[PDB]
Amino acid sequence: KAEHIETVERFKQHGIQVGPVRAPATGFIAANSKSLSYFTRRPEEVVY
Amino acid sequence: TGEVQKVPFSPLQFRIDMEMNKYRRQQKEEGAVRVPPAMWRIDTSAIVPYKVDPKTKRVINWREVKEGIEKSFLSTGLPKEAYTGSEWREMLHLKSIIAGRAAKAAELERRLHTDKVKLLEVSSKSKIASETNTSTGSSNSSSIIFPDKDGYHVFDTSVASLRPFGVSQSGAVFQSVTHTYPSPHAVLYNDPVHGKQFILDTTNESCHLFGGFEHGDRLLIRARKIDKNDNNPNSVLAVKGNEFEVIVVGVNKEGSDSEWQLCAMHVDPALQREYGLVFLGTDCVDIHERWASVRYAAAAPHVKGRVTLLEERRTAREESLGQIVGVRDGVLFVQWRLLRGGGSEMDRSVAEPIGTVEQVRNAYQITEQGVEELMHPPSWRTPFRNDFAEERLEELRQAPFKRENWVSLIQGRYTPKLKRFGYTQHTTMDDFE
Amino acid sequence: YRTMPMLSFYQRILKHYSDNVQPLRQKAQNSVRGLARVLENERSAAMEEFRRNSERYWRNVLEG
Amino acid sequence: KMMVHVIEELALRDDGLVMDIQYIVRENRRN
Amino acid sequence: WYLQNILSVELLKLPSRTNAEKVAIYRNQKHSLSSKKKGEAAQDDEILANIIKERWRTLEFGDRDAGYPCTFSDYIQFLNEWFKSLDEEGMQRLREHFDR
Amino acid sequence: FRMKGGEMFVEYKIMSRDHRRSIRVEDAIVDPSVARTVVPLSWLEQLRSPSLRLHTGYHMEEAVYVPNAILAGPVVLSITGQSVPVVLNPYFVPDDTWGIRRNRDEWDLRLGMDAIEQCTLFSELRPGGLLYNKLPSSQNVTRHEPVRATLQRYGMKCGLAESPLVPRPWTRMRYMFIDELQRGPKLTEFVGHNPRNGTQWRFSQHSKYFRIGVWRETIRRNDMNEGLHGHSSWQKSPQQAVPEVRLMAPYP
Amino acid sequence: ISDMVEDAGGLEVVPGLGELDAKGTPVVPPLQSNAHVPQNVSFYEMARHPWEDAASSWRRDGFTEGSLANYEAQYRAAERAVYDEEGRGGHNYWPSREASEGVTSEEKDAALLRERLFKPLEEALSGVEPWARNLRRSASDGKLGYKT
Amino acid sequence: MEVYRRITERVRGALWAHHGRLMSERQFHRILAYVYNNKYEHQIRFDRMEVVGRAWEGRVEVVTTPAGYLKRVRVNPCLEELSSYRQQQLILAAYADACAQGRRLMEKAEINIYKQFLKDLKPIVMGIRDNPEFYTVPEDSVETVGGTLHMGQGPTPTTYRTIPAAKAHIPVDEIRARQEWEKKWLNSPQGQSWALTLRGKRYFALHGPQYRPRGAPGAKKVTMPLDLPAPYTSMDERRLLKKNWMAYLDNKHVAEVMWTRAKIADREKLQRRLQETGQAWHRPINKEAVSRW
Amino acid sequence: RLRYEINEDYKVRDELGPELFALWSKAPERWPPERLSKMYGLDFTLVRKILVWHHFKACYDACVEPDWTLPKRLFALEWIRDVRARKHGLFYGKMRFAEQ
Repeated sequence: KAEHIETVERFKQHGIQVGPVRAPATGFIAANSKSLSYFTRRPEEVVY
Repeated sequence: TGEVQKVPFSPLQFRIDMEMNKYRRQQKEEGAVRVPPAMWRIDTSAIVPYKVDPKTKRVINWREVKEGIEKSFLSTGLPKEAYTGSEWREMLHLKSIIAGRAAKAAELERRLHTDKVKLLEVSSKSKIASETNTSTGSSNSSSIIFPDKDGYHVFDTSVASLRPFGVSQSGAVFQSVTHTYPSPHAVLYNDPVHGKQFILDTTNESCHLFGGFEHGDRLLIRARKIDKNDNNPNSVLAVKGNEFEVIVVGVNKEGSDSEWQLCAMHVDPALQREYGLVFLGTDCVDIHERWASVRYAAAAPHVKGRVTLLEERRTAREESLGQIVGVRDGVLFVQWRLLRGGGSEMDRSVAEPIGTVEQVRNAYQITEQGVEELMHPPSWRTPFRNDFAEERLEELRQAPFKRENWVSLIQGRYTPKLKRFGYTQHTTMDDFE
Repeated sequence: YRTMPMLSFYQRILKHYSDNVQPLRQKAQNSVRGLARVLENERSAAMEEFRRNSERYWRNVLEG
Repeated sequence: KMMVHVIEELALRDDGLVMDIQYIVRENRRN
Repeated sequence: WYLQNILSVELLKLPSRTNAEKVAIYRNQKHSLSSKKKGEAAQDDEILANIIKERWRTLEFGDRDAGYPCTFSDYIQFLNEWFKSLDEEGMQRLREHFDR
Repeated sequence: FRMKGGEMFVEYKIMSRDHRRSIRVEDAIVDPSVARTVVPLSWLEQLRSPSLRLHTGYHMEEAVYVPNAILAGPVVLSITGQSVPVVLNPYFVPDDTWGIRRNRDEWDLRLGMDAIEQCTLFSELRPGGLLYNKLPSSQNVTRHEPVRATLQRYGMKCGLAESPLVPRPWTRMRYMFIDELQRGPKLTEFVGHNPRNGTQWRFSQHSKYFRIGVWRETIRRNDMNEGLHGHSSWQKSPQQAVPEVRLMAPYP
Repeated sequence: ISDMVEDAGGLEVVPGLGELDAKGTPVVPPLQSNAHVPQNVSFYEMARHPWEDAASSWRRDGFTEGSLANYEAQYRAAERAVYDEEGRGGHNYWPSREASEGVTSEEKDAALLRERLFKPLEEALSGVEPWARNLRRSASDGKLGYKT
Repeated sequence: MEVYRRITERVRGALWAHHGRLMSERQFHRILAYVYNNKYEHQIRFDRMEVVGRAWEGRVEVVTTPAGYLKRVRVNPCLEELSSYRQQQLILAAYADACAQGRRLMEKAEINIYKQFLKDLKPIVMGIRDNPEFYTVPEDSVETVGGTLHMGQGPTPTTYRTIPAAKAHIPVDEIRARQEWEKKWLNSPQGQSWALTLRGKRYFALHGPQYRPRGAPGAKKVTMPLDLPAPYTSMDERRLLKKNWMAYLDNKHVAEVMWTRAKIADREKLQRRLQETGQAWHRPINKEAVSRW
Repeated sequence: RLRYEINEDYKVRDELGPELFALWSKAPERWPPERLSKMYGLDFTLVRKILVWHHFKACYDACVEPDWTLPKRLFALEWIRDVRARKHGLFYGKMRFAEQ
């Protein structure tokens, strides 16, 4: 924890935009798929 | 001893004993020993056995034998084919540096005093100039002594000496954005008549490692052979000779660590068109054997050259803070203030030559002043205070052995040798050294 | 990523599960088949051979 | 599988990452 | 004998390790776990120095015609040339040797 | 002690030899070229602190020229870096002919070789230091010589203890003998009048008085025997009263 | 306080310090402080570790270079020969007597030594005078008939 | 001082009562000496800076060093006539105000001391605590000769766990990945350009060790954080038992008495905490938590 | 017969490396004994005694001249008390607690 906080501090302080300051991409339930769930079988439900 | 004539000492075997004892002591200190390369062949020529004067049976050549042995101890046993051409070239440069150090301090102090008496002269004459400079602030403006990348070199300074660059004053810190390369170690240029794509390094380290000629150094070089190829003495042009002005542009990466040469461009753009790019040589020694004369066609070469053949090549915007210092021979010298590794208020870089007024106006998009005071460089940041070329020579000349593996000639061993905390032997922190 | 991060967390878990379960199931299958064939190898008739002559059995197992 | 099923089936395969995920779960909840 | 049994160390050999030995001494040194036996702890440098101590212990004196390295005369003659050779710093190091 | 341009600037506190009256100087120059300190005459009374050893203010007080000045002494300078006091006889020049007022409130005061011969600042003088430049010219000084050129013209060859004949300069002390860290404090008897007169050593068993006692302590080793055989060095115990016995040792 | 002032040089009576001017400002500008929190005086970046740069207050009696290079290297060799003996890329926990208790074949190291340390010496000794080679010979052998 | 004496006494007792390891008092005092030199290195430059206090309306201007050394007193001449006493009390109040300011900064830097020393004792408690073999029980459990009975009050605690049940995740890994993200960055488009920007040169300087020239003070290279896995490192009791059992018994005896007294500290801090928030009573009423044993 | 040492915590094997050496070899006017008398949890006199032996180990290892006035500058109180003890009871040497 505290070591990543050291990282985050450096990045947010000086402008190093990779890794922990860069927002991880989440996948969205697709516009068609009426599925409310995360499915390992099914990729096209989760859209970016 | 078993001999009636020879004296019971064998300096060859004693020196071999000394080497083996050095190796033995290091095996004891470290527990292992770097296997001296297959290039490590002891030279023993300098060693000479004793000479015993007959009428007295006392030695004749005792200091002789001794200096032979000590030379053979100093000399490591491996020739050039062990060392990378980078190793070799840096080494030759360090050697030459400590060769000229005496003359360097000589000429540098002489030159410092000439510029100083220039100061004393402007201050003394005329009587009206003295009556203006009577004031302490005025005179301390008039000129300031400041460490140069060589040594303590006085800087001119004034409102009128600094306005031509547009400088407010020496105590005015200013940021800037500038043109540089997106990778200076990677400078590309295609020579038209040549059509060979040279990838240069414009970084001053390898700019020197081939003889000191840094990027932007403006030079004159000379020729020894006949450009008409004619041995005959009737009508010859190059026996009279030509003097080729040039400018350094870096190190071309060929494909052999040794066989790169120094890259420099004709400043006469006519010949930059027709004759083409000139390489300098695989080293300092190389360029100097290659060229009868190489000289900086300016005094001092602090004049820093724009690179036009790379003008299009320089596409990076460098965000560089700095602080004015002085203008010596009409060329600005500044004090940059951001350096890598100095995160305190001491580490202001030394006085650096920046190009002339034209180069300020051209390559300097932004130069926005402030107000500040001259903070001299600190010890570690001062180069002639930190020029470690000598220990560098020792470093490289013992570089190979570090590449070979360590094994314990006391064989069968496993335990890692327990070195102890804070031992003055193992202390490496050189916080100020 | 700041209101609903756990979405990316679950995404990573599904990534791991996908790139894991088949060498994982593979290991599980190999191991269970190993222990089962050990059980049956003990239950075999070589048990009866050993029971009727042990020293021979250790001899031949040490030999081959 | 669905997510809950991935959990319930890896919970017999990889003790570690499942114990891990269940902890991250309890903590992001009680946050 | 001195050069041999002191300064010619390479002519000394250690107990050559087995590989279960190598790996296990690594494993119980680079992390000292709970409940270790006392058999994993005798280091090779302590072993070299104990072997040299045994060398100096079993050095014997007598006429060298027998299996002896040297006589009292040979040894104290070397001692005398040396103790005459000793300078200041040599004598500092020697008297510290005596003192410790 | 600092240089701004190589020239050294020391911080010191000039003091009357009794350290009663003192006057500090922030950053003064160190010129290893004038063999005497030249302080302004105004301090001849600030540091005249009439003690008893020096009836009047100073000890020596002589009208000198360089007559401009009063050469006075001895005044106890103390430089910030050094722990040894540096006692001088400074020239006390007047501020008239020699207006030492260089700038606004500055002074142009310089520390002399008369001092640098007493400070650890002297080591900056032998070639390699920060004052070997500023040293005046003479045949034993090559001005701009490489320091290594001087060391090797004197006889530098290798590192420190590079060649394995010269011992290591850090096995020079393989043991510090600090008695209460190692085996306790010696048992210290004396034979004489005092600790400082008599000697560490009792009289060995060979004395004329001890041989009957040693003979008895040999044959009847289990009864207690009268005699002087005890005041000897040879004792019945496994432990003989030979000096520097560590009487509180954990394991004797 | 009375003597803190004395050693502080007495009260310097400067007329009109906190007395304000008609326009509400003070005459005789006040005294201004230059104090803050020092931002570069962590003692750890100072009294650091001697050979590495892990700047803190923990003692760690390290291991010499070489006696860690060779050490860890032959540990890797011994593990690659014990646990993964048949070289199929698989770690067999049950190697043979010969694999578990065979010392590695890295005694080619002393052979490398024999080629690049002692061998050039053995060429170099073609210049020593025989009586010394024979003397150091018999001396390192221990067979020296010095006629008493 | 006793903050860090209490802290390291409790850490000593920890690394022993949580693992059969002993800290070498050589180290125990190298820690406190590093905190003391922390304070000396603060006090050094604190004595090159000033705090200015001023008495009524600013008539007396007291110039001081934050440690409390009165350097100057500029006075208004309407104060020379107060008295000898009231002059004293007024310059004393001006001193006192300046002291308040200097001690304000003094406490603003003692928190920096707390924090550097904390970054210091990090890898040690992280050593004892962020290892697979680190576990406690609930403080209410009647620890019995063979284990730990249960609590009765405040059912269902929330047992945390600071460690990934997955494979090992250590700070050296995190920092090596930190430099790799840093690397990929200084390769990336925003990377290489921000690096030529001030925001990048500033970071490079204030955080680039491997760029300190030959001579500069500070970390002269990059350092991974420290690793002291206690339950997998016999610290000193090995050396003590080898050399002499007497020192062993007493060194472990101190570490144990130290943890015992840090326990007594938690006990009395809790005791006041309860007499504060109404849990406990000012004189024993509940004996059967002592008399039924 | 030399196998135990009283006070087994501060051994001598860990003082042959000068504690914070290159910090008081860098300004030994800024580094009195009182800055490092925290490094050892021993009695005060013995701690100063360790410190002077330490500066000696350090100067020896840098191969520079020691300052033989360091014992005096650490035990100044004791130094002047010996001087006045001598001047009072006319002896030479060092005063022992029996004469206080």
